[PDB]
Amino acid sequence: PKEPEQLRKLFIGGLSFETTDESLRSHFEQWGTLTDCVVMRDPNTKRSRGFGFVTYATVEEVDAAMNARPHKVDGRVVEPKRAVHLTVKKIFVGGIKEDTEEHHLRDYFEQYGKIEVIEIMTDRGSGKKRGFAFVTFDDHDSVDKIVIQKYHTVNGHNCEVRKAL
Ligand SMILES: Cn1cc(C(N)=O)c(C(F)F)n1
Repeated sequence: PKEPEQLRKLFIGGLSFETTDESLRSHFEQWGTLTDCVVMRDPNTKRSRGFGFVTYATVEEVDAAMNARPHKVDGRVVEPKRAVHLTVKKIFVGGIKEDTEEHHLRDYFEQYGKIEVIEIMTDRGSGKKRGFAFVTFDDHDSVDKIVIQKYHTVNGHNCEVRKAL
């Protein structure tokens, strides 16, 4: 069956006020089938609110659109984000215990995005591993993909992953 619609939507901020449902659709249809595409407008003036949303038929199409950023739509670089926004580039990874190392976290998380920092947390007094880590990516979409998954398995551990700061 189909992925939930919420996970197939992209909120597009920073639109040109000249962008229309039709021009937004013509642009974003390059990366997949769009089941919905709307520019938000003022109810009285019909002047654009400068943002809108598109709904793809599949999550893989959302991924393709995000991987094709930056998007210049009607002459303006826009800001697409997956639907709920707390936009951050860093995650907390908990439940990794004492045997999880940098390469375990890198080999898994590098498939969500480009990693800039991996910080495996150690005890200030003893140096022993505390069983959690932070991963910083170059871009927020990695984190957005990560936190919507129900499960993360790293080094055989069932991990708790959340947005950090
Ligand atoms: C400066 N900066 C870059 C990003 C990004 N590419 O994802 C963010 C975050 F807020 F979305 N901040």
